[PDB]
Amino acid sequence: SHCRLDKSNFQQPYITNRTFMLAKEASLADNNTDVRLIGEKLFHGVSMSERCYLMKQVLNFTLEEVLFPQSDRFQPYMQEVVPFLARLSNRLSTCHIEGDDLHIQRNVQKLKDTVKKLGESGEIKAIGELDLLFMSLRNACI
Amino acid sequence: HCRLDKSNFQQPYITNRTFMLAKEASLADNNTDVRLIGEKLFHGVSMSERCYLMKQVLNFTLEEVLFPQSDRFQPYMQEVVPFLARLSNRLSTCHIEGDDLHIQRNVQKLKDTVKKLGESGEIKAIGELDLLFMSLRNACI
Repeated sequence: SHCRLDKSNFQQPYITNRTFMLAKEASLADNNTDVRLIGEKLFHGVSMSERCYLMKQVLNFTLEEVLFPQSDRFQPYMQEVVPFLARLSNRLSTCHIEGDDLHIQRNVQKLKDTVKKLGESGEIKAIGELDLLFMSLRNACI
Repeated sequence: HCRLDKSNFQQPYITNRTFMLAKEASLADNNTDVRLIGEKLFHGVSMSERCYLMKQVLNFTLEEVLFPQSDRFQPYMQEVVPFLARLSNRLSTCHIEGDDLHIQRNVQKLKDTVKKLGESGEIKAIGELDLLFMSLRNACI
């Protein structure tokens, strides 16, 4: 199936506010001012029709290796945002692209590598960038 | 430098109305069409430059989009614009250290997209006012 998310997923003020507030709080705990996770490099070579699928991979990675491990932290917003993002992941579940995703895998791997290079603060940074994740999912999938 | 007091964003009513205004305008905008506010807007922009970046976007949107559409999208527009104008007023002349070229270039892209699309460009911009509001908050508080 084609990866996509109705725009209504990103137009509700309550959860959108919680998401941005969680990002702000985490960013205040992130001192890595030299690294950006969601940016040009992540999308390099990815065509518009594959962006949502790319974001699906970034989302699932962020859920499994960042948000879940940090799920009991950044209370109480974390506990409201995680279920929201997980539902989006579930909606995208198993959707795919009809083309080769080798370039997408490489771009995601670099993001994963960057988070590990940063260690714990890598996870903190990812949470601090939930605002960019939110906007990237919306922009690539609606 | 650019910054805004937390109090300025502790407005649940206006937040909800901003999202309603964005939803309404979004109805007339093709969702799968090009976007305006996103990661690309922040390309090469440090965290300390974000509020200044959003200030540019906020002012462009107010003067080139909202004011011109100030009589449409009632009754949402009539409440949101005054609020956004106040914030613009608060950010008066606040700026950054040296060389904002990368910032202006990123903003130029958003501006070109809106202008090339004419009226539809304005509608698209209003449809993304929710992202503008949230981005401004996180970049300036």
